[PDB]
Amino acid sequence: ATVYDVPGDLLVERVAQRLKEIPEIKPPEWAPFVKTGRHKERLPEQEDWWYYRVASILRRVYLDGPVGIERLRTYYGGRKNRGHAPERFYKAGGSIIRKALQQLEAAGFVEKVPGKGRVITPKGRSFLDKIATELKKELEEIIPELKKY
Amino acid sequence: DFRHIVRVAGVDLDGNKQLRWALTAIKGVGINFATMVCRVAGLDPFMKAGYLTDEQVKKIEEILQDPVAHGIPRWAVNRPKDYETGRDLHLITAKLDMAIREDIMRLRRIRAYRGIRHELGLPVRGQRTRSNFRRGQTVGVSR
Amino acid sequence: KPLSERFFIPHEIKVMGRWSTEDVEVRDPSLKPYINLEPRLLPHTHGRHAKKHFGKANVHIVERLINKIMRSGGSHYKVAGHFMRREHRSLNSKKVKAYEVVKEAFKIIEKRTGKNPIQVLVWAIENAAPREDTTSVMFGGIRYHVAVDISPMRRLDVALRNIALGASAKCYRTKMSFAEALAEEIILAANKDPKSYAYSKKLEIERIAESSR
Amino acid sequence: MQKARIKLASTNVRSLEEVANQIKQIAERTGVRMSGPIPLPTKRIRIVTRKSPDGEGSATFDRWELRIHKRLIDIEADERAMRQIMRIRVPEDVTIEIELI
Amino acid sequence: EGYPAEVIEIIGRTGTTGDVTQVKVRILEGRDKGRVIRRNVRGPVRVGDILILRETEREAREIKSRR
Amino acid sequence: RIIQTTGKRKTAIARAVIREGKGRVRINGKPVELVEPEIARFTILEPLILAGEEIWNSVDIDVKVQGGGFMGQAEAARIAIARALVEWTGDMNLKEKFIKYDRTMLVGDPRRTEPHKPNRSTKGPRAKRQKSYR
Amino acid sequence: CRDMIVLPEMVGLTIYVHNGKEFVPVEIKPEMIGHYLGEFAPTRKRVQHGAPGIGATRSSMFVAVK
RNA sequence: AGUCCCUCCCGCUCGGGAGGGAGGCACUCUGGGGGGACUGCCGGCGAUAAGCCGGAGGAAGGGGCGGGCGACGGUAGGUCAGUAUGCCCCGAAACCCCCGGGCUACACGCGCGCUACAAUGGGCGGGACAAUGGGUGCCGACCCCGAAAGGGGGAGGUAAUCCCCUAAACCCGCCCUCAGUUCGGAUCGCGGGCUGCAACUCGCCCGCGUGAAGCUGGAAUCCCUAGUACCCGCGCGUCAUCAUCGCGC
Ligand SMILES: [Mg+2]
Ligand SMILES: [Mg+2]
Ligand SMILES: [Mg+2]
Ligand SMILES: [Mg+2]
Ligand SMILES: [Mg+2]
Repeated sequence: ATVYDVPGDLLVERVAQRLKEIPEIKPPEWAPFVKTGRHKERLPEQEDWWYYRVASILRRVYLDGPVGIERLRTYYGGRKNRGHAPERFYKAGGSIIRKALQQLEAAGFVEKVPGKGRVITPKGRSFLDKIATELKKELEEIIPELKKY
Repeated sequence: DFRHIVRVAGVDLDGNKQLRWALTAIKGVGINFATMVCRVAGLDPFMKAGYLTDEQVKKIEEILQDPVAHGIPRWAVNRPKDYETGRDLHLITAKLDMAIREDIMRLRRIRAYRGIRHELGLPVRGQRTRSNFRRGQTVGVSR
Repeated sequence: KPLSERFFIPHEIKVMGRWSTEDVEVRDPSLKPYINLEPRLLPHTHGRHAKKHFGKANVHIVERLINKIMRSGGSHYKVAGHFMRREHRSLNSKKVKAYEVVKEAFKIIEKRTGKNPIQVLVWAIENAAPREDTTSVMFGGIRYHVAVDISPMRRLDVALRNIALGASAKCYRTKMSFAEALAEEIILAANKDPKSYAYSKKLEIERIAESSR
Repeated sequence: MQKARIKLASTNVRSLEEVANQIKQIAERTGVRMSGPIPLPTKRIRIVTRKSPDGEGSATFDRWELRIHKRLIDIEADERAMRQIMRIRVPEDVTIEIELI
Repeated sequence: EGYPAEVIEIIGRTGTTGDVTQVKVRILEGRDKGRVIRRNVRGPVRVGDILILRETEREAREIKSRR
Repeated sequence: RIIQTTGKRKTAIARAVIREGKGRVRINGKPVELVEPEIARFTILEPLILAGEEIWNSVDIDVKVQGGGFMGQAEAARIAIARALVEWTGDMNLKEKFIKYDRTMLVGDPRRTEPHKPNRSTKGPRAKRQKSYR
Repeated sequence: CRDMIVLPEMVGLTIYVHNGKEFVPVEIKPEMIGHYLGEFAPTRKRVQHGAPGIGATRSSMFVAVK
């Protein structure tokens, strides 16, 4: 099976786990002091908020192909609570994402297609589909209708 | 080992709350500055505040008294570039309101435009006042 | 929450895939031809019935209930005390949240009594629907309050509406939730207890309806 | 060959079809293939304005609108026809542009 | 306490503001069980309905020649 | 052999393809069994449950949708799937049950929004401002 | 030019500004550098209030205009 | 979509999936031309006429639904401060330019709105799906510096091609548990930026800190009949910068 065969959140939770063992992924020097975008109010709460971001970034260039930094900032934006005035949509920062992509490049999972963004490698597809299959081999016990495909 | 009331640099803080909110009470430490110091000190922001042994209180008091030298960066500090010396400082309860008060007196001396508004208790940042800011009491004509 | 219930696939055309309205039995001959109980797996009709006179006769009772909780509360007429204008945090169009609270409501009802939740509901909507009213009829120059009789359809409407408003006032600025306050109302009305709101309103209508015949 | 590409665009709809059929027929009479007039999306420019000079009275508005119909024709290049489409003499409210690929 | 009655014919709209309807019912179980009387109802009514009433003797006042 | 049908529902189009298989059905690549807003998952399983677990196990369908929202594409899927099932099996004692349960499963919905008008013009065609005497 | 930024040259002397109708002296001292020149020459006379008149309230609007 | 090659992934492959490139207008789409609905067909009122009720078959039914087009006249209604214009005053000025101030002043009465008074919720991490429109004095993909506002480079676009443009309410998981609170974010201190010939009077944007009234609203009064009211976001206009507004989706 592939990543098209399970819900997103379960797969991301399971991916972020094995991700903690790649020596290239490691949080920068200003990770404990940063909120993720001008539209938030408080800092992230868990301690491994890094690995979830990175793991959501893999699955995001798997099934999105050539995608660029200024397009991963529209995805990670939200609605702002700006006092006595109505709400409004805003983009996100840049550093937390650029570092993620450079670290995944150094790991060996993505690559810089010139002029058109970044795409995923064969190593990355193996990485992601192995985990997708590992998970689904147990989501069919309690859901006996996936057994077909 | 459990306790009910602890104190760090003046204001005393509850003991049944999480550590990051227990520090909010200290005038001079919001919520986003508390997460930071709890992380830098080396202990969780979710532990019950009553479980704070006292050497850790010593650690926290150290940090709150010159946080720039322990990792707290100088873009997240109560006041940078002190008007008397370019050092970057973070003040708390007693020292705070006095610093603001003298920063107001300084504008009262030279008789600026932003000092006279502070004098007469009016807006300061360019609002309009035909319609709002009615901090007074009604006036009548005839009936 | 458990992944077996989060992912739920039916294999029978029942109500919500859980409960079957094959044995429920309506007592009142008046309200029998208006309380529909056909198979109708999913309760959603996309508002086609509100175009045709007496269209709402053939609409499943569970949908008539779910629609009468998609509202903010009491917005120009106090209910047991105060207004309860709650705008921008009311569920006016959010049918998903409505369907969810009613699902959990039934899951609680089925546990504390032990009957097909729709049988308990169809008991609640008869011990709460009154059949006398009042009006003013002008006659030759003047009017005066007189008593009249309520047709069945309007009985049913008033019944469901009062159940709604009864549950929607104990979840207000109080620790109790909304799905469980929709149960502490049906278990009461279906038992004729005074502590209810739907039943008490029936009694205090019929009183000042009889006292001026 | 080199598949000339002609682009007509005008505001009167009728006075476009006639030059279209001229091109179609000219192509047909001689020996050449052609891709019939491919309609492209209309571009309608819209201008909302108030209605009264002063400011008294209720507020009532206008909706002026101008529509521009386009087409597109693909054709080969034969001087017998490449020339034959030069004496075509378009009307004055039509635009034509020719270019090869 | 329980007397039902089965509408057979509508007569028109009374009411200070067009609210109530006069209608000729037929009782079906109890003291009369067959008599025909005239009553005012609030709400909408078709023919063949089943009202529930509580007296079986009130006989609402005649309407203005039905128009 | 293959069939393919359509369904539109207030700016949402759906293209379906039906053919023999093991009884699975995809939507944009998702398996039908995994659709999160349960009220939108029970909405596209009504044709495939009103036909029985016998016909539902001899076909494969695979639709594609675009436009609208999570509930204006579920209904497009349902219309296309009903119109496909009523041709593969090609009977009429099943087409009948697709008119007693819900007539629109085959005729679709002809309703669209309505333009706005100038008194607020950002709230709707008939909602206005608040009058002010005195 | 009320826009001029006070600088360590001007500390000590006393220059003028133009507050709309007249030139008003501003004896420059330290602790002014950084501020704007026109910041010290106010421009609207402080307001002191008389008494409401015919129209200040709905009780004296039509009972006067006949 | 159905065929044909090549590359790459998974239970190691029988089966399933993702990209390319060759070919085709099947389906969607764009837009020119025709068809379709007429009280036409049955039953009942009314005369047997005008017409009105109910039922079929139908994608649609009884002006099919929503808009454009406002008669003769009146209102001594508004506009001479959009242009045109008669009479009377200015005519070295009440004409024409330039610098600085005001229209942004604040014991107070009122009209229209925005945010809240919390659980029919607040925060943190993940997962979903739009349409109208606009761009050469301009729209900026992609790469790299910055914690954030932003900065240095810079393909492709005179347009169904390139760009604005992976919307929010919605769902799953964890913290809070009925408190002036993890509700509410006015008011103020310090530091970093953008547009501009010029940001004090009086522009907009970011980070840390302080944390006011407010616990559902008296007599009164407003808008709405179906894809309509309510709830949530988006695009043009005005524009060197600034949308709690107008007009559309
Ligand atoms: Mg006039
Ligand atoms: Mg006049
Ligand atoms: Mg003004
Ligand atoms: Mg808050
Ligand atoms: Mg300024």
